[PDB]
Amino acid sequence: IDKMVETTELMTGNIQSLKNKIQILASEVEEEEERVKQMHQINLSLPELSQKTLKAPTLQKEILALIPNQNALLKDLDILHNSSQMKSMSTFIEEAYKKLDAS
Amino acid sequence: RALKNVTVSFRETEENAVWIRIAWGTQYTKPNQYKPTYVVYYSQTPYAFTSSSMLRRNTPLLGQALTIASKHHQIVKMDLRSRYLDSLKAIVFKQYNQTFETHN
Amino acid sequence: DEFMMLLSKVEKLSEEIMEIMQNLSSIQALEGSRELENLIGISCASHFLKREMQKTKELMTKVNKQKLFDSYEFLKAILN
Amino acid sequence: KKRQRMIEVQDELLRLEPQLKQLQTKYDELKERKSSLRNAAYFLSNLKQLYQDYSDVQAQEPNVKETYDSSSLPALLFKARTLLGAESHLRNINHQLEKLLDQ
Amino acid sequence: NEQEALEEKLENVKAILQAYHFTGLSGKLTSRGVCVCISTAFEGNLLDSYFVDLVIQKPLRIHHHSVPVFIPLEEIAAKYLQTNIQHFLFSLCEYLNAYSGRKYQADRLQSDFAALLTGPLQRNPLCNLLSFTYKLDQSFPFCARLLYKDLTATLPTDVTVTCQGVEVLSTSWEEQRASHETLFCTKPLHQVFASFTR
Amino acid sequence: SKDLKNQLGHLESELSFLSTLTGINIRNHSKQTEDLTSIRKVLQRHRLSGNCHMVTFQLEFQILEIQNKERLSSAVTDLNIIMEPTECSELSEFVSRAEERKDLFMFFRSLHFFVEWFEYRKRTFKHLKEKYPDAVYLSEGPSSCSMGIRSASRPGFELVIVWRIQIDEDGKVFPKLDLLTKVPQRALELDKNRAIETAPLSFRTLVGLLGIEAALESLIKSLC
Repeated sequence: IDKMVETTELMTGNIQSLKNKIQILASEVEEEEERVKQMHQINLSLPELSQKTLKAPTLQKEILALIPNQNALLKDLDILHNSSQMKSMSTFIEEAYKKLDAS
Repeated sequence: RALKNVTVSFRETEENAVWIRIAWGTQYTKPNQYKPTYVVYYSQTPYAFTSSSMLRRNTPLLGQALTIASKHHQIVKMDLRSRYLDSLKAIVFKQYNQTFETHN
Repeated sequence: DEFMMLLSKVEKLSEEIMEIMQNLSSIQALEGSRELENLIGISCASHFLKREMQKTKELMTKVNKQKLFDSYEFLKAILN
Repeated sequence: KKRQRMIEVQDELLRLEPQLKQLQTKYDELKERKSSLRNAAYFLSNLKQLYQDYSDVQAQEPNVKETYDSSSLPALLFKARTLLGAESHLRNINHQLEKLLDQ
Repeated sequence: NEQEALEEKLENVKAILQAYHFTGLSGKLTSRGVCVCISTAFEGNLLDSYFVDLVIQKPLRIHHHSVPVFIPLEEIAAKYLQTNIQHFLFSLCEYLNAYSGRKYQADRLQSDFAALLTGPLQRNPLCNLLSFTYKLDQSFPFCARLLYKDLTATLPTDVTVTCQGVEVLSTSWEEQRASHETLFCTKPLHQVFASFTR
Repeated sequence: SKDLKNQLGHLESELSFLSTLTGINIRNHSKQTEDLTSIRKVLQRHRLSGNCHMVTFQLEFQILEIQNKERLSSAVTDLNIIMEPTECSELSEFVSRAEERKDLFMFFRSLHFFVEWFEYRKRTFKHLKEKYPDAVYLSEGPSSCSMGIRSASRPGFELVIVWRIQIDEDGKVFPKLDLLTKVPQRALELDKNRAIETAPLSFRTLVGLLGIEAALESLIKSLC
């Protein structure tokens, strides 16, 4: 009985301490979130993505990872984008796509 | 720990049940084998069926033991008593109506 | 009217597209490992582009000449 | 007499445990919410400032042939997807087209 | 004349509905509402099927069903029943298929490979904690503990096997137990046993 | 014969209601059976077609029903499903895996979840495009992978956002959202604070903070 009463007293003290701490923190978060709401709006109710997606490896890191010796290769694709033929064919493909979505 | 002298038995039953027999005693008396208590506990489920013979004296203790051993916070007694354990089981698990209309 | 002439010029300009594709070695270096081709979605392959593009032309003309251009509320909605 | 005291103090502890368990959890997401909110506000402010700053130099010198570094390389190659995926786009458009012809 | 075509239409729609039974879930319309059937199969082996009877009047209720008790229908019903009913049905389908698959693995192992196991394996109604001690014929005493923390999956998330009865004397035992730890987490339970038997 | 027409109408209504409830529209079905008996062994061969919203499918399989005195065990011995040749290669490789596994129910569940997330992605892109015509460049299409956000006045600064749908080995479906930044160097030497190299992690924290559309709206307002 003595051991259990000691344990329960310690635990209820810890509960009270956590209670007023969380009260203070809940008071604290409010002004900060209101301040961030100054330039951003308050608000298709899409479900939130799981933490597996959020904690998955980033695309950019892997993209930088898999490729060795970029500079020379990426120099040529700049000229490829500079080609007007690529822009013309891309615009043709896009306008053909608009010829299908509007129907 | 709550009592001192007590005998409890187990008989792991098929179809996911457990049978327990308890002979009650205290620090200063030997267990009484004439008046045991039987409880049937269905694992993974919130229900347990008990026999009402001498459990009136030690009801809160058995309630605590059951709710601690199975990791549950609270326990209450359903006001439904019968002598047919299988009928009680069918009602409690609500599986007395097994007719389903299908075209196959 | 303007749709056909842009098709005509790219036909005469498509041949150069394969040349610049094959002149650059890094484009050929893209193939060989499937692991990056998963990211692009299928693979990198430009082999029968000339054959495929010309097929589009006559069928495009056929298009031109034949002139081919809550739960409860949800549940009750179709039950009627 | 002591046995009853043991039983009732056990009930006390058994009832007290869930409350602490819940409170600790709640504090745990509250603090992370605050930190992530502050980080997001800082990042959005910085990016907006950067773009507003850049929104003048290009107007001053509109005839400069802008280059790009390895940081923009993933975006450039992803834009190149429409160039290389042009064949797949063509087959998709055709396969859509004989569907009208068959009807 | 009309009778022949009408009979053709009847047999056509009847064939269509029994065929539609093969998608996994099917329903029929009654006076109260719909009665849905859930089909369960693992690795192409057909298994038991389960029924739920719904009431259409607002708010939607459940009249009677045949899903087992230890599966958490109440939580799913409370969370998804009033809105987006089809997602509720598909979630229930996942929960039931995973359970059927896990139970099938355990039962097939017990039925087939009784030779290697020393004692009966430990198992619970929901089939998310398996523990057994297996000896393969040199003799390597190994005891394993598989934990399925996810109830919508048929492969354990946390697996551990340790050598008991003799202290390790060769690296062969260590590589064997490491391979076993990888295999149990990666591959189905009854397939791994047949794999290392041969 | 009027009552017979009444049953035809009732059955048509029930079929339509069930098909729209599940989301699978099943077409004609053909069954051909051959009895190969030694304890009785019976084999059946099935063929059925249908579609699910945008996706269309036709599949052929066969099951061996090993009837005996105490059990009726049926296993799908051979499966074969064929897809219309779209560019969705990930769906094709999932088809190959499911064909190897010879499981029919899992195929339908995964197909439902996949087309469902695809519909969300397409509708979200269309809605946010029609909301801001002046700051969205939908280069490849609403029913496609990626998105482009840019200013009409100046094309130098642009960030690309990629939305992808992935099917795991076990069978479940989950999306993923990342982005890349097409930024000229002049902006890099311009500002010293330079937090755009941390853009992936910060963007993911932002989108997980309060939603997908909210984060995109905030970003597009900030860019404007």
